[PDB]
Amino acid sequence: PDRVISRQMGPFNVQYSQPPDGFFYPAELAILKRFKRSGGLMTVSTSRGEEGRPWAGKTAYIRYGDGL
Amino acid sequence: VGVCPFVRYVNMMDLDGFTMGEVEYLVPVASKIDKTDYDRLLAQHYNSWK
Repeated sequence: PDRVISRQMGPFNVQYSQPPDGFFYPAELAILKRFKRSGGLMTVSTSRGEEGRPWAGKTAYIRYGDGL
Repeated sequence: VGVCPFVRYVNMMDLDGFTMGEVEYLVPVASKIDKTDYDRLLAQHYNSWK
């Protein structure tokens, strides 16, 4: 739990490997992330703050004819 | 006068009755030009100097 690298009590010594950054090693992280689609690529859509009015220009339209 | 005293000046002759004017017919193109000019104005107001 304390992520030690070594311990030595009397004539007993043990050396550990480098602990993972969080809970999972990079291989375990890759295994966990296998459920992400498109190989982990994600896209964020951007905008310029402009609302957008596609109906503009068609507003001043008077119907002349039979009407269907 | 005998009839309604108004005579209509039609811009375009059409069998479907669409009285089309030169303004509302070309609105998208003029708006496109205005948008291009607006983009250029924004570019030179915000991204014109080092």
